[PDB]
Amino acid sequence: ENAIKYLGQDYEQLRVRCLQSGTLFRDEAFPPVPQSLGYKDLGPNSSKTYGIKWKRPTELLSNPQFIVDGATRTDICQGALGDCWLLAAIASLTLNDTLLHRVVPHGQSFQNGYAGIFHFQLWQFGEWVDVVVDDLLPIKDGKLVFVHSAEGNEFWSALLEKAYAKVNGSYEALSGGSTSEGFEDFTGGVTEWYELRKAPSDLYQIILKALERGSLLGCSIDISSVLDMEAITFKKLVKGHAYSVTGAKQVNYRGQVVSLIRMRNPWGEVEWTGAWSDSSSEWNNVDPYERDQLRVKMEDGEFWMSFRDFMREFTRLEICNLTPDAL
Ligand SMILES: *[C@@](O)(C(=O)NC1CC1)[C@H](C[C@@H]1CCCNC1=O)NC(=O)[C@H](CC1CCCCC1)NC(=O)c1cc2ccccc2o1
Ligand SMILES: [Ca+2]
Ligand SMILES: [Ca+2]
Repeated sequence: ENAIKYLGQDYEQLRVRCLQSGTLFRDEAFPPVPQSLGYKDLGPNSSKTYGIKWKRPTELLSNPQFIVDGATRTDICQGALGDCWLLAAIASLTLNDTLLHRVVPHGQSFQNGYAGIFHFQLWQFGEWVDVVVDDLLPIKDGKLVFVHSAEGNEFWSALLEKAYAKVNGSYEALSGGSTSEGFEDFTGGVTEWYELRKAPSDLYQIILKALERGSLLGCSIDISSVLDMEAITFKKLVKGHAYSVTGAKQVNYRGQVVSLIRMRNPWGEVEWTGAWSDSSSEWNNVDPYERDQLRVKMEDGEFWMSFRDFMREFTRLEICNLTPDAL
């Protein structure tokens, strides 16, 4: 019920100590040094680390905020790191309000009570643990190098990504991964995998129920070989790339009931251009209320597809349920 302290570090104790001492926390466990960034691609002498510096948000802007207009999936915009699986897990997590509020302790701020330390809860090896970080973040050309919010002064997702790097020993360790790991590390649940070509006839209903329960869902397109990793298709889907599944709804359309599914590219941009895409003409033949409820004309990485097209274009689905045997 109460989280174990990762590496014995006590968030409240350290915060109060720094606050009374008039100093900012510096994390001995995960210091702002090259090793923290990485070892090969992000290694000490890699050109990928050119110009990277470590700065706290308070050393960057005037009024840095932890959470702005809520901690939501639009705050998850991938940086220069191969951790799409993890960022898709975070975006999916934001749809489960209870779990989101466990992983991200709200009420942390850069104002009252600030001592340069933040904390997060992660499910690790069968137990919840509390991971602290200092708020030094990798910056290049004045901007965050890795994950960032669409809101430039919002830092909760950057700090959560840093905490996850910390438990993995470096940012580079997060490059290339499996969405199921992030889902489970944020929920304590277990993921079931679906091969779309061989799915049960009621997969759409399974997806609806799972989204309703607050389960976490993701999807992806298989790669044919190494060199079509991250290939962008003609209709602007990305292969070998973790997407969050963020919604589903049936609408009346041309005399039939059509099932739609909504998903989000953790890039926060580059979307499907086919039927039910933000600017597609299908929305012209949908009820004006349902159109207003579902359709958002915004280059934000999130878009709708018909379930038929979803089944045609994507290859895999993952569903991470918290209590799969007790619904
Ligand atoms: C994401 O698409 C991503 O982060 N994209 C932004 C960088 C542009 C990554 C890209 C991947 C990262 C490593 C370097 N080159 C790449 O193409 N894609 C993955 O991480 C991919 C996601 C999974 C999610 C669920 C099934 C589909 C694929 N996973 C891997 O590439 C991967 C996973 C894994 C597990 C163990 C060992 C290696 C390994 O690689
Ligand atoms: Ca926000
Ligand atoms: Ca969109």
